[PDB]
Amino acid sequence: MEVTAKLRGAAISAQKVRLVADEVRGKSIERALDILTYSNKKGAVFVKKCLNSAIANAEHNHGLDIDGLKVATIYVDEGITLKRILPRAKGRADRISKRTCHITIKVGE
Amino acid sequence: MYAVIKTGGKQHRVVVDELLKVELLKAEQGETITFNDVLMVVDGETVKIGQPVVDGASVEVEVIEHGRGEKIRIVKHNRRKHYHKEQGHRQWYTLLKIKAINA
Amino acid sequence: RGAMQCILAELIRQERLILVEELTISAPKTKELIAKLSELNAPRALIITKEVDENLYLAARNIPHVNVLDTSEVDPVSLIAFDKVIMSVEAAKQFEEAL
Amino acid sequence: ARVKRGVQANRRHKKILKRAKGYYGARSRVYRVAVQAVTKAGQYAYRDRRNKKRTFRRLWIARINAGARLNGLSYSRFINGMKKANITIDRRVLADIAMHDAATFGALVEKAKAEL
Amino acid sequence: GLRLNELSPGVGAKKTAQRRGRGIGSGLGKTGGRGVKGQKSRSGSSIR
RNA sequence: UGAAAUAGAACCUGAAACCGUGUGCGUACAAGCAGUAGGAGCCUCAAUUUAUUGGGGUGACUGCGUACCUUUUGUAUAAU
RNA sequence: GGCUCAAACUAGGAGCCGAAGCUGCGGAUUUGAAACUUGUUUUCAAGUGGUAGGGGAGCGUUGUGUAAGCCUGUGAAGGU
Repeated sequence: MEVTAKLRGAAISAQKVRLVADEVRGKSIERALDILTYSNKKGAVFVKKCLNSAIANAEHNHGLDIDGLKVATIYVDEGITLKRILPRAKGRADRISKRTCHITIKVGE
Repeated sequence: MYAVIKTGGKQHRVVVDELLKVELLKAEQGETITFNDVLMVVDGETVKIGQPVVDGASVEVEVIEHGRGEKIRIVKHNRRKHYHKEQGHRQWYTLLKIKAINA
Repeated sequence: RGAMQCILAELIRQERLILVEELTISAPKTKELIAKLSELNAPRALIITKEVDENLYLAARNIPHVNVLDTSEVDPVSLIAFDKVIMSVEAAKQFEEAL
Repeated sequence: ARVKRGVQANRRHKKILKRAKGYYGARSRVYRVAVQAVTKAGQYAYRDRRNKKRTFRRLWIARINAGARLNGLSYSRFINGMKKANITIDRRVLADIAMHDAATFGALVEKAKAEL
Repeated sequence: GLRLNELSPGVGAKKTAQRRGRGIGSGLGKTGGRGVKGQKSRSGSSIR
């Protein structure tokens, strides 16, 4: 039954973290942890960190057997954007979106 | 057993105990209406065709209830000519049940 | 003047006007006015008569829907608004002269 | 006496977006595109309410032609034979009979051919 | 003598004022009866 | 703890644009203002003495169909 | 596409298709004419494409009186 971990406010774009999330969605925790620890993407540290938090929650707060757990569902949401100014040529300015994301992971049998 | 009858300017092929829809008839709840102008009555292998009507053939029907038609939206619009028009229409209808068919 | 005339006529016609010989409250005290209204069967009323005494004013003002006005200073919005009207014969005569 | 337009504007726009349910892209999501699609949809409905009677008469005529040619006669002669026989059966009923009852349509064609 | 809730001015006593440029259905949309772009359709136009 | 914690401090409510996840149907031989009038199949709720109707979701296939506003003699206009 | 005693042309003849035209059925409405007569009722006749524009009849929103009323924590406004 579904134990949740949330990692609101990651300093990374949701569009980048979604590629990591798609590969661990639905897998067992062991396979997902392996993928995340041998992944070459920055989103993977955040996803592994939230998955580990979820596993710890399911093992401590609810007393579940992590041997039979799975990544029941995972999705990434856009967080708050920090708005910055980028100077360009000829005295013109551009806005810069330093995007963040919220990572939600739910594990269950 | 089936028959071809007229009602509301339209023609209907009907069988016994069929629930039919026709244009609003000024006839009270539950009354019996008899039509002797049926165009054809078919009893199976026997076929009778009126010229233009079949003598001695009558069909009895009853009005279960009167209901308004489903709302229909009507939109007229002339592009660039500053003209739009909107209307809603419901068509009155009466249910008819055929108790029996006589040839 | 004609609007006032019609308002008074329709008040009489629908029995919302009540003539009294006099209405003098002995002392400034709401309960006495309430007792008088109890016998007159007019919980809510507008009282208009020759002159307004301080004691009757002090008794009337506190009451939710009871108000007292002099005959000269009378308004149609008040006459229409308040459900019942208490009015003296002398005030009525002066309304006749005014209108 | 200021009037704020928020609530009424919201309900006005929701009506259009509700009528625009099922449309593609901006047409079912954003009002500027949805409102045109709803008006154009009403125009199409208004025109096809005229056109549907023609289409169904077309279909009835095709089926009656097929039945008459199965029974050895063409549509333009079968209808003429109906009219000479004083048979008032409409094309909708004639097509229904041709499609679902072959023998009765054969009898009708026999009457028409006897009248011709 | 009636209630303040049920007084009426009578038929013909009151007429609703025209408001220009409030849509197609009002009969005064897009122009307020001024026609098309001439001197008389401009804001500060008069009949000298 | 609080009545309430998607009232947890970016904190009353919390719309839309916009962006996710899940379920149902459709889609990799077919050309266009993307709808509309029909319409098979499928899925889902209710009845009904039990695949037949009613409500809802999708829409194979067929017909028709060149946005809105403005300005013009005249616009799908490749005029705004 | 394809068509040659034509599916071309000429002169006839008979059928059918064919529009929002006309007719059939149901409903709305403007004006006018008759009568229980300010929609109180039923009818009849002629109408009811529309830009600029003129005339008529209403919807919704904010506020004031009606209102010390009525509704409302047994759930107002707002949102869906």
